[PDB]
Amino acid sequence: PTYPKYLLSPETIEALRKPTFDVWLWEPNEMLSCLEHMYHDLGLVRDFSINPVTLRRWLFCVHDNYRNNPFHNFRHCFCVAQMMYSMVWLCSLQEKFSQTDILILMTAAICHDLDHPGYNNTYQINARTELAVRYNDISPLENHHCAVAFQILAEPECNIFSNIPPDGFKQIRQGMITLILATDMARHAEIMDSFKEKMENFDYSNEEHMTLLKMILIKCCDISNEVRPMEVAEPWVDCLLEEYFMQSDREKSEGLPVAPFMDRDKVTKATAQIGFIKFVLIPMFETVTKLFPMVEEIMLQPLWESRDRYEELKRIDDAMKELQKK
Amino acid sequence: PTYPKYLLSPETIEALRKPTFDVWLWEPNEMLSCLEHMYHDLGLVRDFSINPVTLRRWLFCVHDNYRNNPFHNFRHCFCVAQMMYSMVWLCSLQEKFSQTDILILMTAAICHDLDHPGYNNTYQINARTELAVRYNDISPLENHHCAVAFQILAEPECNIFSNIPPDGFKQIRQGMITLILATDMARHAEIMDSFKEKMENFDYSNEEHMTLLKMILIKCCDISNEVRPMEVAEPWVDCLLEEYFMQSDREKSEGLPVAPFMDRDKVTKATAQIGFIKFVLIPMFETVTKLFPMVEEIMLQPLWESRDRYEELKRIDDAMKELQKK
Ligand SMILES: COc1ccc(NC(=O)[C@H](C)Nc2nc3c(cnn3-c3ccccc3C)c(=O)[nH]2)cc1
Ligand SMILES: COc1ccc(NC(=O)[C@H](C)Nc2nc3c(cnn3-c3ccccc3C)c(=O)[nH]2)cc1
Ligand SMILES: COc1ccc(NC(=O)[C@H](C)Nc2nc3c(cnn3-c3ccccc3C)c(=O)[nH]2)cc1
Ligand SMILES: [Mg+2]
Ligand SMILES: [Mg+2]
Ligand SMILES: [Zn+2]
Ligand SMILES: [Zn+2]
Repeated sequence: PTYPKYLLSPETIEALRKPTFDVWLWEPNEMLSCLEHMYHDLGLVRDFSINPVTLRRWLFCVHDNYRNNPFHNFRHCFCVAQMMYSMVWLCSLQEKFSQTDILILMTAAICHDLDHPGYNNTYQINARTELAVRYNDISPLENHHCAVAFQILAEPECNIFSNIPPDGFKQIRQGMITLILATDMARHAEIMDSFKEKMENFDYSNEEHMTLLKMILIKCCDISNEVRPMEVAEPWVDCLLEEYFMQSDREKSEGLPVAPFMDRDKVTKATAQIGFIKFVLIPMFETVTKLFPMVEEIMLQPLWESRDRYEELKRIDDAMKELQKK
Repeated sequence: PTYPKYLLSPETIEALRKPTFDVWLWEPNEMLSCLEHMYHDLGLVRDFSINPVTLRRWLFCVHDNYRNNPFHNFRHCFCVAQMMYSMVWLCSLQEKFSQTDILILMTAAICHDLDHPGYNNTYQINARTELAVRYNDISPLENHHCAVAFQILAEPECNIFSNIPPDGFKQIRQGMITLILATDMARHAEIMDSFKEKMENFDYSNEEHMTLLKMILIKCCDISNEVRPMEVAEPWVDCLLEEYFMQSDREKSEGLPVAPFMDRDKVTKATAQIGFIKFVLIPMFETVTKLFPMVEEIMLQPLWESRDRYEELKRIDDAMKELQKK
């Protein structure tokens, strides 16, 4: 017949394995279904005896704890989780990783931005917010995301880990905290340097080596929008700027310092992305290719195309702003 | 928070394992949810690699193929399956049957009345209907139910058996055909004897003994309404008689012979159940108790009560009639 949206079509489930997945077509429930599918399709529900109904109540509770920010919302959480899923296949991670590592990667991806307020760490700190005070100015948001993540898992009806031995729970919790805190871009340069150092002789058996690979992987998925088709990727830039402007506006109406790349008067869609793709996204993915070559053709390619389009879009912006000058 | 209806609550997941579960409390979505749970709970999803999304579409296609009959509708098949599920627990059937036989048992129960027209075989045959002509008067309805069942499983996106090797599929299909065809009451006495015969020295090793046991199991669940609590059971009697009268009226209208037990001028809710419980239901469960003693308390007990209740209800009924000519 013609089943309800909650049910994915076999086509959708096939496309769910690729980074070309159009994340914009779905309602929260269809997304919840794709997330649910990923846990089954990866052996996680199986290998960790996750109660199938609990998996769903957990996903609803998670979704319920994301806010309606223009960027940091549940759909962002979904893109990140969905991209991570694509990489588990693209790079055949289940070969290099244990199921516990996969559990940690996916679960951290889904919870990495829980309860985000829409104003980054810098605002929190400069505004001396309740979060900044609670976390002594140390990765306040990310710390907060973890806390909320484990508060949700503390509710028995949502505890997708209730059938995991405490020894393994401790390992999963430690892994998730490390990954969620690694998403703080303040630590980008440091983490990248650490990874590249280990890269001088990677070892899939070295535990510190694998922890950095996972940190790099979740970081990759978190900021991978431009890896997607321009039609799917662009609307995200607008949401990010919408959130950025909202913060800077507030920072101005409070005399608090403002960042150039978040300032209405100094940034454009293209200037936001050119620097980012060239000095952040590409280098990070570039070093990952050395570990997984297929990454180049599937993710480094669209990034070059992306970087090129904005570099052109920038010339037109300038040309139009020169006819607005006096 | 408050999760949608298709997410079963713990209290429901536990009541679902008993013949005492109240089937009239749910809507198709909730019932579709309970069925899905059953497959997960019995580990059928596990041991057969049933893609969980595929299972959802399938149950949905099955629900679409049931008709708005007063008795033979989706809710009826839900009862049959739920009762089957109950017995797997009560009787610890997984201790006697393989996961293949439990799959056959459960799947057959859900499909046993697919696309039922609302008029029994006697009607199909006397009216020389298309089904009667298609099946040469041999169990036209049961053969049809089975055929729709496999027409549904033939749709790639509904084939919950997609990951079973063809060797296994064959075995599942033969079992299902056997079980669904065994539900034709015209075959009752015949099947009861084969079973009673082999019961003299039942042997779970013997494949023929197991086939008869499974045939008895699906037959028990298919007509088990009276095993359920008087409140849950009674409404079904009305649904059945409604369906029966619909047929008898049409038969009288088209000059076709009418069955006494479907005659509006002879049948009464009471007389219908006394004969049925005493001569069909109780005798069948009595023989099953010899293999599963726990059945006597959980199923025979409520049947004795129901029998006495309708028998008293018959005295009242007579008393009331004679009070109308004295
Ligand atoms: C101090 O650490 C940082 C912070 C920001 C940036 N780059 C940006 O924020 C640029 C200007 N905008 C940008 N930021 C992006 C994108 C994707 N995620 N993402 C993002 C979102 C929240 C926090 C940080 C970043 C990078 C993106 O496509 N563009 C680079 C490094
Ligand atoms: C020839 O096979 C039959 C057919 C009917 C009966 N007796 C009945 O149908 C009695 C009068 N009504 C009855 N019939 C019932 C019940 C449950 N299923 N069920 C039923 C439904 C469809 C076809 C046959 C039966 C027995 C029930 O609780 N009562 C007994 C034997
Ligand atoms: C399978 O169809 C049957 C046949 C018999 C019964 N049980 C009875 O015969 C009931 C308990 N006693 C009874 N039943 C009667 C009478 C007349 N018709 N009738 C009856 C009741 C239900 C169904 C068919 C008939 C003929 C009657 O005088 N007494 C119940 C269902
Ligand atoms: Mg974040
Ligand atoms: Mg039937
Ligand atoms: Zn994020
Ligand atoms: Zn039936």
